[PDB]
Formats: sequence, structure tokens, C-alpha cells
Amino acid sequence: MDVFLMIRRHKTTIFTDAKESSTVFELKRIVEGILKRPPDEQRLYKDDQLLDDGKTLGECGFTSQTARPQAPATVGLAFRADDTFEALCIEPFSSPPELPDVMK
Amino acid sequence: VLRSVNSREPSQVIFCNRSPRVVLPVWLNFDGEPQPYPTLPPGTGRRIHSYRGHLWLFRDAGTHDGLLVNQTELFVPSLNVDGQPIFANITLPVYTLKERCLQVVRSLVKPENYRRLDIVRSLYEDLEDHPNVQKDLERLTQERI
Amino acid sequence: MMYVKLISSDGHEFIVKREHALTSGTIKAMLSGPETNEVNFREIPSHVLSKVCMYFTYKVRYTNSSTEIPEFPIAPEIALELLMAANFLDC
Ligand SMILES: Cc1cc([C@H](C(=O)N2C[C@H](O)C[C@H]2C2=NO[C@](C)(c3ccc(-c4scnc4C)cc3)N2)C(C)C)on1
Repeated sequence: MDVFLMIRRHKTTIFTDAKESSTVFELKRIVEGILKRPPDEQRLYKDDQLLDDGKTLGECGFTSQTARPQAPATVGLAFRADDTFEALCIEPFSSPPELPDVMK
Repeated sequence: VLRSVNSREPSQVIFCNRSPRVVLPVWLNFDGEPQPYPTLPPGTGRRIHSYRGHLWLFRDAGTHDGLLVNQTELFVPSLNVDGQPIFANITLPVYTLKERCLQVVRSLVKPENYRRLDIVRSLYEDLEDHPNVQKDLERLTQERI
Repeated sequence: MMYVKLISSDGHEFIVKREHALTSGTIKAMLSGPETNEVNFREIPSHVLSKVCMYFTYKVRYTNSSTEIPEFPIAPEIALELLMAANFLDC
């Protein structure tokens, strides 16, 4: 089972997939290959929860049922600039307009 | 061009609706006229009694959106090996994003008000051009030419 | 693999597999003619461009597969902007 993810930090969102059986650390290797930052400089989150490097994605609650291509599950990412990391900040997307009269 | 062959060879089929739509099976008769058959609720199946060389296609019963059967447009019952019925798997296609948007907008806006949406004229016509089996049959006919 | 950066009108940066992004012929043209792997969309806000990237993933996964295909979900509040975006992107 592939799971489909959005790795999000500030205004950056990475679309990627991984095996449910792969670990958080292996996912950290994917983002460093993309965003050029080592795992020990990365923190991955599910909601407000820090994930252990050794845990599988499925153990962290990323399953095919909840991480679908058309509806990926969100991973928070925070970087260690020099020390104490930073607090997780995932910027939300823009707001849709009010439904036009003819659709409401 | 597109018509069922009068093979007179019975062929048993399972119409399996692996879609979330209510499915309308449509038989192309010996003259090429589309014949609608009873609908299938989402996820249900029917063992239909058919014939070799007959032509079937499948649609959303409410909107006439196109559907796939065994990964293609048309289903032709084949020979039943050891009496085993032929499986017909009806699925959603991968719609284009544009067509998928047209479906959702069509489902939310009465046709009188398409013109009241703030969109380019060409999209009005795109919205207004509701799926219809006969135009698809005409297109498919040229596809052969 | 290779990735590209897709930037919405409000400045959100979406990084997608190059192969996924090349689903859109419009984007294919933005990469080969008129930062080498970035495209800015002055007209597509982040709540639309995010759904488009989800569409690319969905299309690549389920095209030519024998797995039962799920509906691509579109919230009514974004259907109108997604329609114009999809039309522009030819996908
Ligand atoms: C000989 C010969 C006979 C024929 C022709 C004929 O008999 N046909 C045409 C197609 O091959 C289907 C078959 C047929 N028509 O009615 C049944 C009994 C039928 C009833 C319901 C459902 C469905 S589909 C969804 N729900 C149900 C229950 C499916 C099939 N079988 C014509 C006489 C119409 O062509 N050659």
C-alpha cells in the first residue's frame, strides 16, 4: 500500500508518496533530497504530534484509507536553523469566495 | 456502423457496478439504436442474460456521464468458458479535470442560470453540452473511419 | 526523481513530481519556453492550485489501472475557480 502525502511548512507544500511500511526517517530522506536539509534538522508532525524516526507511516496513522491520491494526508515539517528548531507553522491556503447566488 | 451482431449465441454476463453512480446499461440494437435497460444502484450487480457479439455501453443514469466497462468504452459479451459468466466491471473513467468540474457545476446550477455565471462564453457552451449517447456514438463511429 | 515548483497567486509553493506536472500541456509549455523549474500563476490561488496538484496525483495513479476508480471530490465553493483553472491548464 502506497500512501499519498502533503509535507507542509510555512508556504511550501510537497506532494509525494511512500509505502505504508516505510518509516518516518525514510520520509525524512525524501524531503532532504528535495528541500536539501538533513533529518536531524527536520521534524515531522501528524497534527500537533512529533513522530519517531523508527516508526512506520502506518503506525503513525498514514494508511491508504486516509492518504489517498485525490485527498492526501498532511505532514507538518519544521526546520532546525542552528538550535532549538522552530515551532511548527503550516500556512493555510486561501479562502474560497462566497457561493454565488445560483449555487447556494 | 456500431450495431449488435445477431449471433444467437447466449452469453451470461455479470454487470458489476464498481462506481458511485447509478448506472444505466445501454444496448446498441441490430439497427444501431441505443436501447436503455434497467438501472444499477451504486455498487450493485446483476446477472444479465445476453448474447455473443452484442454491444453494450454504460452511463450515469441521471446525467448520462460516460462510464468505462472493463477499462474501455464498449462491452462485447464473449464465450463463457466452462459455463463461467463474463464479468463486466463498470467503473468511473479518469475524467479530465475540466469535465469533472463541469459535472459538479451542472449538478449545482439549474440550466437556466448557466448564463448567469461569470465565466467565458465558451464555458457556457461547454456546460450546455450535456452528455448524450448519440453524439458519443457518432464520435466513436468516426474513430473507426 | 525531478520535481517542479508551482507557485500560486498568493505565493504558496507546491513541489510536485515533474512527470505529474507534465500532465498539463500548458505547464509543459511554461517549462520549455516562456527558476528553471518554477512556474508562477498570477491567476490561480492556493486553494485551487492545491486541488490541481491533487488531481495530477489522482490522474497518474488511476489512469490505466484495474483497481476500482474513486470519484475525484470537488467542494462546491471551489468548483467555479477549478473549472477556469482546469480549462486554462488543459487537464
Ligand atoms: C436472440 C436475441 C434476443 C435479443 C435481444 C435480447 O434479448 N437482449 C438484448 C441484449 O443482448 C440483452 C438481451 C436481453 N434483453 O432482455 C433480457 C432478458 C434482459 C433483461 C434485463 C436486463 C437487466 S440490465 C440491468 N438490470 C437488468 C435486470 C438485462 C437483460 N436480456 C432482444 C430480443 C431485445 O437479441 N438476440
